[PDB]
Amino acid sequence: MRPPQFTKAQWFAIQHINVNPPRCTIAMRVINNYQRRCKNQNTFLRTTFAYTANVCRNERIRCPRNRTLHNCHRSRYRVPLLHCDLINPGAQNISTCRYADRPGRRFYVVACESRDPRDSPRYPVVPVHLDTTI
Repeated sequence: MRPPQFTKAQWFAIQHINVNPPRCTIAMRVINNYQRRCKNQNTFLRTTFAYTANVCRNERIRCPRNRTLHNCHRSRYRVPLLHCDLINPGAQNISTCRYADRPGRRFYVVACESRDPRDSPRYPVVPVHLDTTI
């Protein structure tokens, strides 16, 4: 579940925004420590939040993966990224989940919303969900 101290956009940033993420097995602990579950798959975009908020102004499209949402936007550029796959579902403890690291450089797709009152006023619209990379 999203930790209450984070807006949707801030949780998106924890999960998907890191210019210099550690190795997946380490990088995933911060995310996983909150939900008491190891996320099966996750992607860190190696850019900063302002660039992803910019994507929100591109053409509004149906989310290609999570097709219940209508507020997605595709990036116009490739970004470097680090993708993480859970290797050992059934790990006895969160700290023992291990991930395979898959670096890449791709376009991405985000769903956006008007910002939470707790979000920076720099971003009237914010990304709240990483839909997919390609």
